[PDB]
Amino acid sequence: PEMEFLQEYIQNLETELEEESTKGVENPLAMAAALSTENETGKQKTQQDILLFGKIKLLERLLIHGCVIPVIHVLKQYPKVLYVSESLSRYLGRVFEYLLNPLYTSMTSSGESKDMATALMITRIDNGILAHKPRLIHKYKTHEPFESLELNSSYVFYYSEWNSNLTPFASVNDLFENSHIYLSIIGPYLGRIPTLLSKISRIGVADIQKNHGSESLHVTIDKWIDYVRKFIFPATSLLQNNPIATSEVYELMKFFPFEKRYFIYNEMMTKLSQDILPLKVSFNKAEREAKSILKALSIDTIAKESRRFAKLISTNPLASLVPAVKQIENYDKVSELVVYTTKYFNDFAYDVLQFVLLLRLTYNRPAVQFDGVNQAMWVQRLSIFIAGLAKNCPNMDISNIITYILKTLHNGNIIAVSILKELIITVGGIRDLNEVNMKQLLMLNSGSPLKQYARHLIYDFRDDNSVISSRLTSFFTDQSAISEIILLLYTLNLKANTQNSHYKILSTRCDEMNTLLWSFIELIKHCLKGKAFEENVLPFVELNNRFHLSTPWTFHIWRDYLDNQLNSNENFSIDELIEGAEFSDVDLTKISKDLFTTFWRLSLYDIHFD
Amino acid sequence: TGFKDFLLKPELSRAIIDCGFEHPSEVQQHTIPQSIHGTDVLCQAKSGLGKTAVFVLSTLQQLDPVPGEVAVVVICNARELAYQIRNEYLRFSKYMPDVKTAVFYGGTPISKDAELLKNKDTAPHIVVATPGRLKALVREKYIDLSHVKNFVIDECDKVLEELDMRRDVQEIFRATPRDKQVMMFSATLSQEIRPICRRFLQNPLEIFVGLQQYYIKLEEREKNRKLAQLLDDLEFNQVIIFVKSTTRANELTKLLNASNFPAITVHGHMKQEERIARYKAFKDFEKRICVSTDVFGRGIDIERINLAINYDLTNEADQYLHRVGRAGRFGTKGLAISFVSSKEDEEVLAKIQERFDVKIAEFPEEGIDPSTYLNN
Amino acid sequence: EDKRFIHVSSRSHSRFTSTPITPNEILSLKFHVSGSSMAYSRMDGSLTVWFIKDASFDKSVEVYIPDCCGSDKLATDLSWNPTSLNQIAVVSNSSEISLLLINEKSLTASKLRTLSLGSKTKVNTCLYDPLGNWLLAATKSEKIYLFDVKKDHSSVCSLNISDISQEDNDVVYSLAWSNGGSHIFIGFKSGYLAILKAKHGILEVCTKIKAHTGPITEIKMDPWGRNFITGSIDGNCYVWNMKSLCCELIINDLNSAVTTLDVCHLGKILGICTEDEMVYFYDLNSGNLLHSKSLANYKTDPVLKFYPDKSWYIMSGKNDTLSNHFVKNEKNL
Repeated sequence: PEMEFLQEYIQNLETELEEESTKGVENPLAMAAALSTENETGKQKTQQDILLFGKIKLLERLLIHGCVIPVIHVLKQYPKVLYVSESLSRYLGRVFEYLLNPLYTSMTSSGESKDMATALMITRIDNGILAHKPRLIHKYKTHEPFESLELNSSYVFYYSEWNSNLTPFASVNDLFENSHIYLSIIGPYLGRIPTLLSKISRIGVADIQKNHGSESLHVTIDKWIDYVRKFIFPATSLLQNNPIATSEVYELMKFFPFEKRYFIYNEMMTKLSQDILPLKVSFNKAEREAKSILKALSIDTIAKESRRFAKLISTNPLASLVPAVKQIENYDKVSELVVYTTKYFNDFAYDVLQFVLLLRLTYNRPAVQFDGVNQAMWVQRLSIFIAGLAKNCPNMDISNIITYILKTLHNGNIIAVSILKELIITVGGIRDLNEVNMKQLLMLNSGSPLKQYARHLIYDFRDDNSVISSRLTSFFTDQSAISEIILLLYTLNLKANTQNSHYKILSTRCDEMNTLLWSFIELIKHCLKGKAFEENVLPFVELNNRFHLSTPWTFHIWRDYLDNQLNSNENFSIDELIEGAEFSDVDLTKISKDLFTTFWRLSLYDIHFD
Repeated sequence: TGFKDFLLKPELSRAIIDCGFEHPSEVQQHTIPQSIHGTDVLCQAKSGLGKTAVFVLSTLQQLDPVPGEVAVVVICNARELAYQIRNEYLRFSKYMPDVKTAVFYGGTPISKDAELLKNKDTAPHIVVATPGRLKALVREKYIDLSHVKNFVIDECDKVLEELDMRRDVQEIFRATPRDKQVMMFSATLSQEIRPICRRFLQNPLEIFVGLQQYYIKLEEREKNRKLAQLLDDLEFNQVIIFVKSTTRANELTKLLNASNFPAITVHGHMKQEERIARYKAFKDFEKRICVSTDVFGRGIDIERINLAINYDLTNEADQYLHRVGRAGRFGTKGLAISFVSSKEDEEVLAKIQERFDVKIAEFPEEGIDPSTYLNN
Repeated sequence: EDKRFIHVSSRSHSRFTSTPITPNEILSLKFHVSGSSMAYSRMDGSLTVWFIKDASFDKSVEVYIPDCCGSDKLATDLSWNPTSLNQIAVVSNSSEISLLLINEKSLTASKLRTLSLGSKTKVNTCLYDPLGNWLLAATKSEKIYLFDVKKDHSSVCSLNISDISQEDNDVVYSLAWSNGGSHIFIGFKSGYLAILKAKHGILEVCTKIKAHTGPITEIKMDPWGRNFITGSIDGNCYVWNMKSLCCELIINDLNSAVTTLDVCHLGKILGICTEDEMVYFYDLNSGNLLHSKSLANYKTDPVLKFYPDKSWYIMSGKNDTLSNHFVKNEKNL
């Protein structure tokens, strides 16, 4: 056709996508919208001769043979010549795969050098005379560029000198030069060539590992931080159902700082709509596919629907997670169905899920309600989702969520208290002693298997999830947060003695924060059992002097540690009784320190006996 | 915790936090802490307002555990409700390993239940039954009623009225000591049955008694196509579809099960054993879609429903308040959508806005906001 | 193409009015490359080797023997020897690697040897080389062994599993020899694909890639040596080529877990058997999801296996346990 006829077929096809991208029709081919039963109350054939015959067939038959210099000159003049045929992107990928395959087999050398020794065929043997015969193929020539193999014959391209115009290149300084030419034409269109997206990222992981050393790692990492942002990560969003080719891109992204991974993750959700078209159609194809699973999400079909759900969040989790979290802080009984799906995620999905959870915890909303008597209904529904990830799935690093807990407690924040509170009761099995029977209360002080029986009756599971509770404190002791939490819960409770909000509220708020500080101390003594305890927690010769948390709290952390040293040895016995310092709260001038100190030194393990 | 303010045993107040209750009803406010003291009670209240919660919490404080003797006797109306008393007696006593509770009803061999009571590993301190069955056990020396201290008669007006159900409740009262506590509760207590009922009691205590709504103004044949548009636009927890017939109600789920919306059917014209199990799985979150006739209009409390669509609109304003009283329970937001398809339909809403003072506004062509029924 | 019924004693068991369970279970099924033998194994039943000369199936019943591997233990898998036609390397559960011979003239089965390397906890995997010059017996618990066959069955070297991967106590579900006989492809529990070099007697790993996030159930190979196909407990069944070691096709038909994978000797149809008693067929050279057939199997666990010589279809899956053989299925409706 002409050029002013093709430019009005481009605008006719660009409007049709945007009309389906904003709202569009959605599934008219359903058996409810088609059939309506009640018992008692022209230009098409012209636009088929644009693809098959004309300029567009000329422009894609020049890429099959070798002629790249005219096609690059055309597709820089009119870039919207794509969105017309899907075959014009597969042939800019077959040219680029030739220029990179000598490069890719040099870095991953000794594997692929043995993989021409792996690529061998079975020999057809005979039963009667015990022969050993190879296979017989034939070599035919066709006009189709991609190689095939029939039952007995192979189909090779006829024009065997198609590649003599093109030249493969050196290590990295031409791949960063031949990609501004070729990969700026098919910008977000490498999702149709999913094998070429793996081979560029497998170069990038094998380039940092080869340049490991000690010196060239600051510039070699910042080199691929602009090559993943520009045209490797936008090519991933135009992928439909592809779990494996998405993890290869993340394997090169594990070598990045987590701060500049959240810049790429946030760029994809503001350049989504305000910018380039064919991923704007694909971000709206997943949001209407994520919402079609959260409506058909049931407890009987979850065997076949969780594998269908996790496959979608393995491919495009920037789109299928902001819907899926929006129905977590609104409706429960799907929070128990989302965390059963999370056993089938990949490691790319576990990083955006931590980014989406941090995206909702900091969004501008009233955290406290209109009066102040209740917080909100989402802040208690999000905290059973976060504490449900840390128990079931063991492959999810939640260290940025815990770093959110530490910093905001310095300000004074009701979300960080409510995430921390549900973490202790769910991951650990710590229950409060304020409903307890008197017979069970004496049974909880006798150090015995009866102590293990008294927690079995009060439903306090500590011997069951001892592995999962130690992993949770491992995230607290990595950032050295254990001595920071105890001083922050005590300070905020004591700071809440001057705030004037209500009269019955701060008689419950002071009581609830008091049994949170008791509940965190009891998690420390169960996990840090042995020589690891004294390194994290502060010694009380300085816990009472530097800070000033009062004398029942200082002894409460330390009584069980002085117990096991005093029954160890007689030479070990004399060591801890002299272990002491200044006492601010009590004067040992008129109280006899022999009888005063053995009050706090003794528990009820050795006063009573039955 | 409002139920620790009943000043109960610490063992009994543990599972109430695990039971989720926090606010006592007005029927529970007036008759439980006086039943702890040991005097008899006489109660009248509405159905489903916490009538069964009176006698479960009252008897677990009073019982002293004795190996192999019964201490609580409950007589009831049918075989179905006695299975519901058993499931609630164990729930408040999940943390008491010594107590046990079994259920007796008809259709079961009595001598096989005699092996249940003779073996001490299933010999309970609490026995619940219908008096149609509990009369049949004592007449062959199976159970002994000489160590019981609490007697419970639920639905006391509906049991004592029939003369065949009057004879079996009298012999158990003669087979037990009269130095005892007798508890009597029912839903409807008239002036005629209350001189009859006072024969068992000694000094008794007497007790006598938003939502966004929208309608679509459309013609007759667009609403089987508006069904698959209102489903794939709205983000719903669980949906209920109300059909005023049984012929259209079974054609719809065969249309919905092939449109990849799994659903169930519960209404009349079907077995009552199927009506319990199919309504149980809908509460068990087995499926999210159910269609029903006007049986499920009044009284059903399932809080996971927030979208109720009216396939065939009512003729009155006294049935419509019941169908949309299910969605948006206890301050939750919900939606009420009605299909206007007849001439008498527009007169129904014209009397609704003047009676209930509620403005059923017009459906906007752009659709509703997603943040007015989730966030707001 | 017509339905013809398989004539073992399993059809006589169900034809009688026998209530509880008529045969019991199927453990393994392997073919020799000659394509006339069979190793039809059971749990407490019989491991029945077969030799049918000319007819379809109605010529002769060869041998059923319960007391072949003893009378106390069971056999996990039966490896046939590519070199010797009369040799089948059966490995029992606890401590027996015995080597049996079959006789066609007599109604018996004799044993050549029973060799064992000590501290053998449980060997569950035995498979020869495609040319028949090695034997890698691999435990799912401690380590992997390596022997020979051409001189005798003598040990050479062994590798401990904890040097391959470093996460946790991993289980080896299935492993597969390369097609040249020079590499080992092994499938872990957490979705690791490790490639071991086994040239003659040295056992060293090359690289490990993350296939997916589940127990890799089966690994098969293409008779033209272009690609290899893996399975999963997810719905994924990728197709990895060998010259570049990347993915080409994706069979995303995620309706259940994957249990059994087979290819054809020409390399065209991929047969996937899931856990919802549904089987499929696909294409390798063509696009992603292009079925040729789907078949609903009944209530019990089926097995699927392809002949090495000509395309003939072995399924199981009758009312309790029986195999079905579909003759002349070049079109399959």
